[PDB]
Amino acid sequence: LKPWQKAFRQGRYAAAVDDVLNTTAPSYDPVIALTLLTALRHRSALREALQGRDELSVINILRWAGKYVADPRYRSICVDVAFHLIDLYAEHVGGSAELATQFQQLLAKVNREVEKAELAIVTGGMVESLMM
Amino acid sequence: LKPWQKAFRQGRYAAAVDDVLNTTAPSYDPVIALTLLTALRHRSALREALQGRDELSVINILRWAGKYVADPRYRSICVDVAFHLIDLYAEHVGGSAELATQFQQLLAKVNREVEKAELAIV
Repeated sequence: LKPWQKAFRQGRYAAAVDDVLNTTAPSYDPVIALTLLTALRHRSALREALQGRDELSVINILRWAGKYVADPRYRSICVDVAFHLIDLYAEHVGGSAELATQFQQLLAKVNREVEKAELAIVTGGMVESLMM
Repeated sequence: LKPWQKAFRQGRYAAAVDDVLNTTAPSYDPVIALTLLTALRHRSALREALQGRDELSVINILRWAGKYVADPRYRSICVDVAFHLIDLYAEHVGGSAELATQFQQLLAKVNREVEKAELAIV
């Protein structure tokens, strides 16, 4: 059995999430992670699942979001997860510089998705002027 | 039982969208639009419902999304719609200033949301 399956059969639901989101596990399947995170959103429980975690769980989740945010299939949930973690733990970045960095790294990545989207638009205007 | 629901179950995804995003209708309901749009996303049908549209329809959907994106109930969907629309249409915005303008304005809000989160960390 994969660690996440055991975790779910026992009541260790917080651990379960850490298990599917563990990308360096041999049995890791990114699609499974996306599945669970999108399943929780569909069930209106994404926030609840994400709250009341210790610093290590949260950093790992931030990092997962950051790994996939630039992938058009994962981007929606990564963006959601980012915003959910902000509203939940932005008050606890005090007793940690390790947590405040991962937040920045993720937000920098999100801001880049927006900046890359801006270029896709404004370039057309640039090519327009150039061809005339 | 409603036309947008029938269009949906019948796979006329784009027609359902055109229904729920018609704000001039007595029964226009942002919550219904949200229900539909998320429903498409769950069926992996959102891109399909947004694709193959004329310029004016794209400008109108972008505009619709700008109106709810800051609301946490709608943000996730609205941001997706932005990205979906960018991927599908950004290449054609040459010589279409109105559309480029509309894209920029929606992005500006998506930007604003990211900024607010940055501000929450600091």
